[PDB]
Amino acid sequence: EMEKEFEQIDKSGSWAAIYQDIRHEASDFPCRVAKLPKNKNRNRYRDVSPFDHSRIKLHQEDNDYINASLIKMEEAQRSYILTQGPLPNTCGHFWEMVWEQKSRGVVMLNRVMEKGSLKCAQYWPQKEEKEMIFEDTNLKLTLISEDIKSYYTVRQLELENLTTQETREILHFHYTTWPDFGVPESPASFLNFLFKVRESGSLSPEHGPVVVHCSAGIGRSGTFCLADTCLLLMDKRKDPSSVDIKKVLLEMRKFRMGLIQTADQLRFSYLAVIEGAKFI
Ligand SMILES: [Mg+2]
Repeated sequence: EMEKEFEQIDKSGSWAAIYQDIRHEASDFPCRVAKLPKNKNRNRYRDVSPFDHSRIKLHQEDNDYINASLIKMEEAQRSYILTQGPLPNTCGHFWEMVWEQKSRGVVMLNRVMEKGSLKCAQYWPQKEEKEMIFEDTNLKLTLISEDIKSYYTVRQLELENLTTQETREILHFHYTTWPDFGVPESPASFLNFLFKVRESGSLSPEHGPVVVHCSAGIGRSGTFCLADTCLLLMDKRKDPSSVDIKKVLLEMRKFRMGLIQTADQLRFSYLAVIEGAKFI
């Protein structure tokens, strides 16, 4: 049981040391495209960049850059795109990526404002009758419906490629109750949220990869993908107790840097996987 590992780390007060060792073991790959001067305004944070090998490329000759990475989990047979929260000038790029990658779902794990600062642009329309047009990427986006619950909001959006007039329905799953500081006390509502995303078909292989973000696209987004993958692997393997969350995290870190940003996020991820395993 990773629960016995969990209790052991708790009693010995070693979360910080376990987390720092993951930081030390983590892959280091170049982010040369990200660091090009012409892309400075396409990155929110100077210390959060997509690796070149796993970056999502926009299908355009001018500038193909977006701060987004494909995390491809072979054994679990799950793929996720992790990205930063859109910036005022990269909302058109964001929706272009969603279109070109054939994503069905977008998972948002932050509020537009937290700690009194803007953590991303308002990249989706708040009213049915006030649609958004992204002129740079020739896309139209329309709020079709919105269902606000206590811990999350799910929206249906229609995305139209104005060039070909094709439309698609995108589901927007917005977790709205992650605290400004720290992690949630109990993983129950986060797990419920994950199950709602799963139930929608947004994580399924008949669609492109789900797009997941918070402000930077590594902390809470890492937590979401790490929990999902670990739980899938416990369902798939002959020996479920062989699923090692540290090894999965390190594997995911081959595709995007810095996934899980604090020791508290690590502890929380353990908690989510443990409680989620017991529910299943
Ligand atoms: Mg109205």
